[PDB]
Formats: sequence, structure tokens, C-alpha cells
Amino acid sequence: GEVFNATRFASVYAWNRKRISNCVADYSVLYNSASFSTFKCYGVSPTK
Amino acid sequence: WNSNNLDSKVGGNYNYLYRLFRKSNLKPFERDISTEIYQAGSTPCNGVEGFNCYFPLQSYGFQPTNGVGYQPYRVVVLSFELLHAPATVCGPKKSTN
Repeated sequence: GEVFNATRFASVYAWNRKRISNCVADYSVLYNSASFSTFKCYGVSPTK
Repeated sequence: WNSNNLDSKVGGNYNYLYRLFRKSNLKPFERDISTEIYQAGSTPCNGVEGFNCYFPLQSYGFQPTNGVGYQPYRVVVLSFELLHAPATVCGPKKSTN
């Protein structure tokens, strides 16, 4: 949620790369709390 | 066998449809052509399309030279059953007295 709620994102030419592990994630709440309309996914079902 | 030189377009041949999203899986030797709207999200999805609704409308991006492993291959699967019913389609081998 915090990286979705970050004040300022990583630069274009100087994008910052990040990795998280050892927690629980859900996609339902991801578009529940933070609504979006512009999203298309390759090779993976939204439920998957 | 290869069909890039006969099927692929420079701009992308988006005419061969393939579907990824359905509530039920495909039984062996069965086809489904109902292009019904699929709602990936928990929210209700009515009308023609909607957000968080992944309809089964996506086609191959077939290009002649760009396709290496993405190249189209035209595949024919021959399946047959033996010694269950009287034979009609038989071998070239000739009958004998």
C-alpha cells in the first residue's frame, strides 16, 4: 500500500528497483483500496 | 511445420484468435466459441465490456522475421480408434483369396 501511496515515484532514466519477500499479498484489495482503470496483464490471470 | 511465410504479417497478423479466460476448463477433444464477457474481479460485469473484466478476445502478434519461438506453426493431430467397430477406412494392402 505504501509504495502505491508514495509521494514521489522513481525517475524515468533513473528508475529504482525494489524486491519484497516473506509476507502475504492480495490482488482483490489492491484494486479495492487503490481503484484503477488503466491496466492490462501479460501471461497471468488477475485471479492467478 | 512452419507457417510464418504464409500466415505472418509485417504489421502483425491479428486474425488467429486464442482465448485464456473461462470459468470452466476445456475437456479433451472439445471446442467452445461462446465469446461471453469474463469478469476477473469480484465486482458484477454487465453490458459488452467493463473494467476488471478480461473478455476472451486476444490474437497472435504474428510477424515473419520477429517470430523466433513466437513463429506460427501449423499443426495437425491425427487420432484414431482400432478394433472397436467394423473397419471402413483401411490400409492400401490388397485382399487375398
